[PDB]
Amino acid sequence: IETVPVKLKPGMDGPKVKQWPLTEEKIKALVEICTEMEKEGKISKIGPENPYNTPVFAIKKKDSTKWRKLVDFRELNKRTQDFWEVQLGIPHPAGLKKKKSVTVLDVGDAYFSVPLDEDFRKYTAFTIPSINNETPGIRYQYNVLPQGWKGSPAIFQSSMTKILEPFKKQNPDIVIYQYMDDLYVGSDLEIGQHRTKIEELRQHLLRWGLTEPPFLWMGYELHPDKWTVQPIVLPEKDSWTVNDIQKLVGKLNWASQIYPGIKVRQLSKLLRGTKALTEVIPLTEEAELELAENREILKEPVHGVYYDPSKDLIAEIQKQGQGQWTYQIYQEPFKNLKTGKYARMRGAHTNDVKQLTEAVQKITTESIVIWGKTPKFKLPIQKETWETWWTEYWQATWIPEWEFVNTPPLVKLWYQ
Amino acid sequence: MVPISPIETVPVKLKPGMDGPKVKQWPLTEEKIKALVEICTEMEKEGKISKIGPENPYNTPVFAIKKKDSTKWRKLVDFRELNKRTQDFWEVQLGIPHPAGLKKKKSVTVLDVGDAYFSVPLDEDFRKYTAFTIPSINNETPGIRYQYNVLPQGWKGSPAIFQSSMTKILEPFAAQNPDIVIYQYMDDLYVGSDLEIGQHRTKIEELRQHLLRWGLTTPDKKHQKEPPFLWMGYELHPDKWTVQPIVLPEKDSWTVNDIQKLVGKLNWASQIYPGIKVRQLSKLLRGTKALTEVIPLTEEAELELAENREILKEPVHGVYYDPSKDLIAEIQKQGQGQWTYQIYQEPFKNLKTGKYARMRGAHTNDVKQLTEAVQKITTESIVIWGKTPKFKLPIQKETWETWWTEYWQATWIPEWEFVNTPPLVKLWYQLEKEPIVGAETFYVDGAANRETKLGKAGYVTNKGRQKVVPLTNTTNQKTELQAIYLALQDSGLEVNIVTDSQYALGIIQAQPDKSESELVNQIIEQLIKKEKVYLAWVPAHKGIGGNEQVDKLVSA
Ligand SMILES: N#Cc1cc(Cl)cc(Oc2c(Br)ccc(CC(=O)Nc3ccc(S(N)(=O)=O)cc3Cl)c2F)c1
Repeated sequence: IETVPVKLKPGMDGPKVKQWPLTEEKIKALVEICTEMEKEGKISKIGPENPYNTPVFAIKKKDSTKWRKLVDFRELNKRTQDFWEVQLGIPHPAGLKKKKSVTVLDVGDAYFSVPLDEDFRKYTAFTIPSINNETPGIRYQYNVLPQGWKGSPAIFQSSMTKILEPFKKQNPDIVIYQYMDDLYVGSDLEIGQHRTKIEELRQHLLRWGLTEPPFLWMGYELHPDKWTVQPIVLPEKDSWTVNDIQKLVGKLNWASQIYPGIKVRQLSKLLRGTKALTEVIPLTEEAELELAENREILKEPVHGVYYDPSKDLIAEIQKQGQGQWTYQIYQEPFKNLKTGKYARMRGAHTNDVKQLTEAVQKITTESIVIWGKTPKFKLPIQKETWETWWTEYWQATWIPEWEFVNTPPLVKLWYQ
Repeated sequence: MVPISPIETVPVKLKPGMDGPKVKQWPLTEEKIKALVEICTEMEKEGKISKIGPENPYNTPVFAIKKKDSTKWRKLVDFRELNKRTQDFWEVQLGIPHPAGLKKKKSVTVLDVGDAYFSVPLDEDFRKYTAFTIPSINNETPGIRYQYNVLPQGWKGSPAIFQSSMTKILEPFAAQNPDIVIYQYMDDLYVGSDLEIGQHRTKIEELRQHLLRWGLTTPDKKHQKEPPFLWMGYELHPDKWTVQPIVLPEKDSWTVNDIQKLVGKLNWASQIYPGIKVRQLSKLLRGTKALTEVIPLTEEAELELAENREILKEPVHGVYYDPSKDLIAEIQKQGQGQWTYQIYQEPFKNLKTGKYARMRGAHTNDVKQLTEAVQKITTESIVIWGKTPKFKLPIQKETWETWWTEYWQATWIPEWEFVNTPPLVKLWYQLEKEPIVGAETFYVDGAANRETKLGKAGYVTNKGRQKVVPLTNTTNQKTELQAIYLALQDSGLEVNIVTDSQYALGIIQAQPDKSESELVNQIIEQLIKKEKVYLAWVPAHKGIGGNEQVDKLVSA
């Protein structure tokens, strides 16, 4: 019934972020959604004495056909006091990533039952804009804990604990983890049963429900031991052309920045002449051993690679063509903590930006499961193209950080 | 007495830590003080200000300014200090409507609520902070002290508090009149409807009544300003819009601030006047802010102007928006990184027009530029009409497909069609994905001495063809490009080229069609002539030979 004292950090003000342009149909959706939250007390109109703004928009979650309000709280989150007071944190469950299966559940509606600090409310301010600036923006602040705010899970943590203990002690093999508006449920079971254990975990939340949520009935399916980092692999051929050997030496030289004793002297030897690129070169005996050796070296781990929860995760993405995308997550260049590929990206066979947007979501999800935090993306796209279109294809209730690559990597190949 | 509803007050506060103002009252003439005392009496007699005791330690200076040939003073309070100490307010007037966004209505009425501005009370706890002093004649009595009971002219909060208050009052009227539109812009109200002008002046009358409930009246003599309304540099007519007259200074000498006027006014015109160009004119404002420097024109800037004045010669009109008709956007390539566009619903009737200029870069291509102009027009259109237009673009379906599928970045343009209006955006060359069978292999290398700027560029080929050219006034980067240029110059129509230059790959893999580097352009011009080029990269200093048999010849 009673709130929790929340503040900003030292000398930082509340967010003052420009609201970006919205289509008429997303404006209509937000007018209907916000008009109802107001009747239910979740939000209240505000006057011009509140100078704070956070951007707002409307998505359709995976398989639904009803609009959802998404608030881009990235700026409030950066500025929101770290919640270490009682607990040093949620010591990330290293077990979650080993489970055969992990189901992701939107428990976001839970938060709207808990009220917000009275003092803090002004910082949750957002604007439903009007077309052509014809009417002033419809201005609102939160009364209850908002979806997408970092404080929402931290405040609700105690409440979430007391809703879970029955199930967690009923099923002690199940791993359960909360990031933002999302609950992540892992097990070592077969699917039919897993699907059962999920449906059961809804009957708990529906029971604490009365004491119809709109997006609480949905379930996403991962396989984090059916994930794989990727070895570097070299071709196996009977016939090498000069071109084939130039590309091998290129990839081995690149690989040499990651791995110690990768040698190219004996294969480079083969490339000394001014030969036609399509001409076949028999490998020498030293060249065949150097190649065999390099293979051996690539079938091992990278040496001295560790996670560091003090440092940023960085995620790089290359467009490989034909709907295929490569990625790598690191903190130190050449120390990859995860690498990956995506070939099948959904129903976007002629839309590069929809594909990049799905890849960023999938990479961000993997990142939540492994380290319980989102990485900083380096997107192979112009800022203005990305900032025009990403919100049309976005389905998640979190939003990571990103920057733009403007110079084409040579490396794309070395992962092709 | 008919009970008028009071206007609920907006809680106001000073910045966190900052206190109110204490500025010395300026010494005034006897003439001026008399003028103020009369005004401040009439203001006090209306409810707007009030006399305060001496405990109030807050002073905002006051002045009297004479209206041009009006033997009559008006009162000016210099709030510039109190503003700096007043909290921030949400500002919604960042953006103003665009006339092309307006839906045409049979009847539109403009009402200015000129009186109603002071009708809005200030926050009780904040009044004390608005204190000003009328100094007495000869400074022999203590000056008459006053505080505001209403929003002052020239205060930080008055714009924002006025609008929030007008909006709150209008809400029920709009709600219960869906068949009319009211647009609030600063102190004005614009009222439109598709109703017979009987049913319309009726609904206008009701809105005067509804504004009376909060004790606000509007002119009996119906506003002297009638169509065309002159608003924010535009002209609004019943059936069309345009900008207010654009006259270009004819002159003998063109100076600096007289081009920071010719840009702004040519850009303003470009939203309806199709094919304005400002590039050769914005070229002159490069760097130098010496605001009275005569800069000579270029011979490209006198023919771009004889285009401007022939476009500005006869007036052009935009139409208003019809939500039931489709939204089309069409783009033309003008040259020198310049693009022009029209947005329309019906052939030859433009809602509006505009231009896009190439972003500052070393290297560029036409398809990237077209992509950027599409995104500019997409966002602009979302702002004005709440939707993306269908595009008509001078690029073939097959060109675009080759481009996006082979481009290393992710790219997208929304729904569009080819329009065959030269010049067509095209791909000028395409690099092979595989080495070419029976094409000569040129192994190229260049290097320069960091101290002497002396270097060499050349090649050895699989046929024993060779060249080394000595160069002066060069760098490693320039020699690496020149080597590639010599192979292109000296090979047949199909050719394989091996370089160790990460620099040259970087530029060529970005597919420039145009460059500021004259050496990159020459490379582009050879690539255009070739039937097939394959560019292979090998790492340096591995004595990849022809990169070793030519790193030892070019470092000699
Ligand atoms: N000043 C001003 C102003 C500014 C804006 Cl942004 C809008 C505005 O009124 C409207 C409105 Br409300 C709605 C549509 C338009 C465009 C339009 O239909 N204009 C128009 C429509 C009708 C008449 S009539 N027949 O009453 O003389 C006159 C005009 Cl200028 C308007 F010009 C007036």
